[PDB]
Amino acid sequence: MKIGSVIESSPHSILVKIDTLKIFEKAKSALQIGKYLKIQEGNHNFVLCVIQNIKISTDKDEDIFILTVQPVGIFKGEEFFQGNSMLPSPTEPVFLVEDDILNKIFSNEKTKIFHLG
Amino acid sequence: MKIGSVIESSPHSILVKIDTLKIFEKAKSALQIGKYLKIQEGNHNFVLCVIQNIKISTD
Amino acid sequence: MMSREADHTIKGFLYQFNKTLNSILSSTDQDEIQIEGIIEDIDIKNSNITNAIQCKYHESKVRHNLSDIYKPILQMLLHFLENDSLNIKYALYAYFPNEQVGVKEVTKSQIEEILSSSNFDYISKYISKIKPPKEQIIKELLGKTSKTTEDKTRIKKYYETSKLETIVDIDKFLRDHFVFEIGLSYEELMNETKNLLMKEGFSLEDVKDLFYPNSIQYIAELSILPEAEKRISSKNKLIDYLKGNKKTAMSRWTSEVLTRKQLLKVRKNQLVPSLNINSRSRYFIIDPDTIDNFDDEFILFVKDYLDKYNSKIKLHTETPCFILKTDVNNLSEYHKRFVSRNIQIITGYIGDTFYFKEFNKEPKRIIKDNWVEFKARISCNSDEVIKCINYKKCDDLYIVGGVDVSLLDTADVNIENLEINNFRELKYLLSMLKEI
Amino acid sequence: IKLHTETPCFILKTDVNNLSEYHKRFVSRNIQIITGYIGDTFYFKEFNKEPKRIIKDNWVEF
Repeated sequence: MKIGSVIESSPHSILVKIDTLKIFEKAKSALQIGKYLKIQEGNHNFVLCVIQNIKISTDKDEDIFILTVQPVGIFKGEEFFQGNSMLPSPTEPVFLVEDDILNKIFSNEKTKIFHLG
Repeated sequence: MKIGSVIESSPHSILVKIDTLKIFEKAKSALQIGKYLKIQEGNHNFVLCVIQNIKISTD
Repeated sequence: MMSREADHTIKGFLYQFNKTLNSILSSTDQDEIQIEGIIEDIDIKNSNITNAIQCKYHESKVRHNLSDIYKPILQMLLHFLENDSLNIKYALYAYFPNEQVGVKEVTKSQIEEILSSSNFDYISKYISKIKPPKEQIIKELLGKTSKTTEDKTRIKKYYETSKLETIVDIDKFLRDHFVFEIGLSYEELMNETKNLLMKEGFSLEDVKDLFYPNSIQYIAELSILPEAEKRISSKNKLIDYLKGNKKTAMSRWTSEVLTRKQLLKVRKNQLVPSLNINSRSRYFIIDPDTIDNFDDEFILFVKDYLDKYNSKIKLHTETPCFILKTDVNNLSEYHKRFVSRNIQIITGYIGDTFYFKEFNKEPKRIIKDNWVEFKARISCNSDEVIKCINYKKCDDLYIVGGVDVSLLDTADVNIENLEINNFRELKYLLSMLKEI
Repeated sequence: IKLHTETPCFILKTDVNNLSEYHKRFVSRNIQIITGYIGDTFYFKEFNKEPKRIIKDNWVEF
């Protein structure tokens, strides 16, 4: 679940760092380009992001595991609102994404649905 | 210093440093791209500026 | 079998609400109302009393069926038996789709034929007290804890046959201490109440959730003040605007279940904006014995508060503080119950001596680890701890139960009165519990 | 702070109340000590924890 913390935040990109080798190897499949992470913001809000870049480094004795993500919206309460104007503060955990949030994203109405995949 | 201080002024851009995490979190809604800011210029005058970039990191 | 006193209190509360809403509707200029005034308590020092009235009505009927207003009138007469000093202005309110609106023909005979009631419940409850029996056998039967069918039949026959008088001045009660007006049903008048309230700017749902309950409670609280001369009101439109400001000022203390589920709710969505900031100082003023099972659940509540609002090492830079209302002792047992659960707190007390410097210290933290010296401050309601609180003011102050907020400076402090019954309610109001 | 790394331990032939009085008196003089007693009950894990150090601020927990 918990994945890492944010290092650098900008309206264009957000940089997150992986805690340890163990955590990254446990959830390496979930950390690929195009998949989804959520970054907390405050105590109840979340900022969903999509991974753009991965860059893992062990030059000499320096373990670096940096992801570059891009916000796509904010999860206030139990509802989803699009936008990229929240900018989560540094040292803020990254929590992966559960199935409930993703299902709530693609909800819409109950009559105009169209299952495509 | 309600929000921050000026660290660099140039004819095209002015760089502003935020004081603390508490101030940024309190006024995070107002500090978005396109919003407006006041920079004191002397003792009576003010300079109205528009926010164009935000960069929040760890030193 | 629930006690009938609770049902009577519920009926009195319903009357208080409907009469308050009537006063609000009629609040145009110089009303000077005295809503309610009896809570079935001991002291009645200042009267400020309307009555303990009830509003009951069946589904639908042209006339008042039979034995309908017998319960309220019997209770009113029994209460009048111990009523004196200033006049108490009794009334009875009801709804009927097709009836005479106003005072009904109520002079003498109605009560004489109501007093001729022959119900076992009525006799056991109020008729016996109002009209004492003239037989020692009936007196003994009434006082028995258990009554049989034969005893009840003998009782009923005796009351129906024997003519029993009473010492209460009935005609005095009818001339002044009663009135019966057929009113309108305020369940269907909610829409009209909202429409009348929808005359200022306001909003659509703001009147429903924020303004109407606040007006109802503020008007209902006009008579609960100890001063009896505080009901002076004139130019009700001006006081309506003043209450308009007051509703935005307080924005809490809702009585009924309006828009609100479980036991308490709807105040949750108003606390969320403040409960979403990391670097905020939150002080809690809890009153134990107001919360059920406080001893066995305070520690778990503290743990669940700190694992949500004091988890981050760099963003959560403010230490919570829980000022309970107990003695200087009883803090050692809480400290022991926290140590056994691996939670670091500071009390500021070494035995019975308080230390100013030990309560105002900022916890030293190490960011490479996840270490903070202490995660909360828990002390009693003494004067020195209140002085410490005033020295280092908070951003939000939550009052749980009834605690004297005096001696606390409120320069830039948001007071948030939270009435609750258990810790599930408090968890749900602080957004650490999605459901009840 | 950087050289002296171990903490002394003074054990007295007294009662808990005198220990609390001595704790009061030490706290009055700004000396950080740990007794292992919360009221009357002793605690194993409190007594035998190593003090934390912040060499930059010249701080030792007790």
